[PDB]
Parts: sequence; C-alpha cells; structure tokens
Amino acid sequence: PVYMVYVSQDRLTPSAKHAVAKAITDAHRGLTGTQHFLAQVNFNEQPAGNVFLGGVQQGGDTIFVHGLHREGRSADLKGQLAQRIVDDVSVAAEIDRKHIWVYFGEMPAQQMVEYGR
Amino acid sequence: PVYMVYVSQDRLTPSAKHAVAKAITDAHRGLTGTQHFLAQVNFNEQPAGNVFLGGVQQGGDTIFVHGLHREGRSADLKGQLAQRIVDDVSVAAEIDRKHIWVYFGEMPAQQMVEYGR
Amino acid sequence: PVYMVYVSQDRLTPSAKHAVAKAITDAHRGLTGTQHFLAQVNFNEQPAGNVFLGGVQQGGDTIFVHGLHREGRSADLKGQLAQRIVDDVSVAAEIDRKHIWVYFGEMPAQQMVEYGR
Repeated sequence: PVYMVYVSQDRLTPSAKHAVAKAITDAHRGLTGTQHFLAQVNFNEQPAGNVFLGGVQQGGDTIFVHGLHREGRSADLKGQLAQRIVDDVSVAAEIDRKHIWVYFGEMPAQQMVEYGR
Repeated sequence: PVYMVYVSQDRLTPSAKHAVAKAITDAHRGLTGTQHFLAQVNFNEQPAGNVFLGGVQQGGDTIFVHGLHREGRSADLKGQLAQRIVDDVSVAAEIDRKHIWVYFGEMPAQQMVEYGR
Repeated sequence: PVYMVYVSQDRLTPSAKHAVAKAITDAHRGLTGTQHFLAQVNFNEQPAGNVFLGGVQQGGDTIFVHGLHREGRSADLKGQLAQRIVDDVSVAAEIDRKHIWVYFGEMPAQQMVEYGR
C-alpha cells in the first residue's frame, strides 16, 4: 500500500521520519502479512499554519495518515491496523495520540500498480 | 472528515486560508450535522506551475478540494454539500467558481480515526 | 478526473512536468474518451528524503500517480489505463518503470465537481 503522511515542516526530524515510517510499515506487514517492500510511506510536509480543526488554525502537531489499501481485508483487521498505527506512531514521533488522525481508503488490486508492475 | 485543499503558494493569504477553512467547515457542519471540531481542513500548497488542465500549465488560481468523508450520506446531500463548498469557497477566496474543483471520497467509519480515537 | 502526482522537488524539470502531464492526459482521453480539458494533473513535490519503501529512505526517483476517477469503468479498461500511464510516464520522465506506482480511486459522478460545475 501507500501511506500518505501529512505533517508540518520541521515537526519531524529526519530521524523521527524514519521511525514513523518503520512504525507504519511494521504495523502493516505485521497485521496484513504484505511484504515490507510493498509498503510505501510518503511524507507530505507543509508550513505550520496550514491545518485547521473546527475552523481553528493549529500548530504543527497534527499528523494525518491517509492509507491507500488494496480491498479485501476485514473491518476488524483494518480496525486493529488503524489503532496499531495510532499507538506506534505516537511512540515513534513522541507525539500525543490526540494529534493523530488515520483514514484508510480502498481499491481493487486490479487498479493498483507498485514498482511499475 | 478531512478536507485536503490543494492551492498554489501565495494565492491565499493566511486570512483567506482561515476564511476558506471556515467556509468549508461551516458547510459540512451545517449540512451533515457533524460537530465542527470533527472537521479538518488541511491546506497543501505547491509552487505556481504544478497544475495542468488538459495538458496546459495553469496559473495559481485553481483550488482542488478533496473531501474525505465517512460513508452513509445520500447522493442529494453530498451534492448539496459539494455545491455549497463551491459557492462559499468562491466567496471566501474571492475566486471565480470556474477555478474550483471538488471531489468527495468515502470510507466506512470503522477505518477512520480522528483525535487518536 | 484529477491525477495527483507525487514527486521529489527538482527531479522533474518544468519541461518534464509538462511532458508527464501530457502523457497522463493523453492516456486518459485516449482510453476513456473523456475530453482533454476534463483531466487535471496536479504535481505535489516534496524534498528528497520524504519517501520510504519498506522502511528504507529513497532517493528522488519515485513517482506516485494517484488518479481520482469517476466510477463506472471496467476493470480491464482501468487496467489498460494504469499500464499506459506507467509506460508513457516512464518515457516522458525518462525514468525506469520500477520507480512508478499508480493507484486509481473512484467516486460517483454525483459527488464530483470540475470547473465549479
């Protein structure tokens, strides 16, 4: 799959970015059984002040993980994976769980290409 | 929900960004009844020249609103919400309606986490 | 439709960006019959080092094409369009096919607005 991770520039050091990527990647491999190399984590950073919750401009602590998955997994599994990402990312980024949002989108495998194949 | 808003850097002043966020947030709360704090607006800015319509490189006026919603709302409602966003954002950003694109994506509530819960 | 294209800053020159946009746009028009002007290509660039495959930090060669489409097209067609994008983008960006990922997301036409309509 592909995990788009939206964070504020400078909030995560290159070291934290790696730890967050590993956390997400390990959770996915661990719970779905999909090979590690098949998981992409793409960080999209924006200047502080581009996030609004309830119309209020936030700091740089929000982290929105948008996971693009292959269809076919149970609701219970996706639920566990979503929670696992929250707990592990919170630890990896040393950021309070309340700052983490996670949304999973699905698509049939037939319209998904990874590594050009 | 989470509204990813793609704009060109500098096109929206911090003041306009707030107005655009409030517009979108008010429309969602107003039409769906979902609490204000449950609506996130995430602005993703890119340098002018990263947008192409029909293969032609555009200026910095395009605004693409990609709304990530919870499944379960009628087509009529989503239709009204989409239009409401077009009218209100056009007013908030003082930008002609023709520059506004709006796409809604849906996901079951079970694979959606907000505020770590 | 709207094609979000995630690349690393400076990897694509403005000339390559245009060629990549045309490639994608031509493939979509050619295979679906949807008018050229109805296809938006939105490049989202990030500094080198924001991409991780299998938890490993990559260079600036990855290109993730996330196509947001209107529902209703066959699996075979979406399959051909996905492949066509891989071949043509690889040529347009003079980048090896292994660096190209392509994911298609779908939504009913009723919750899709282009050019404010």
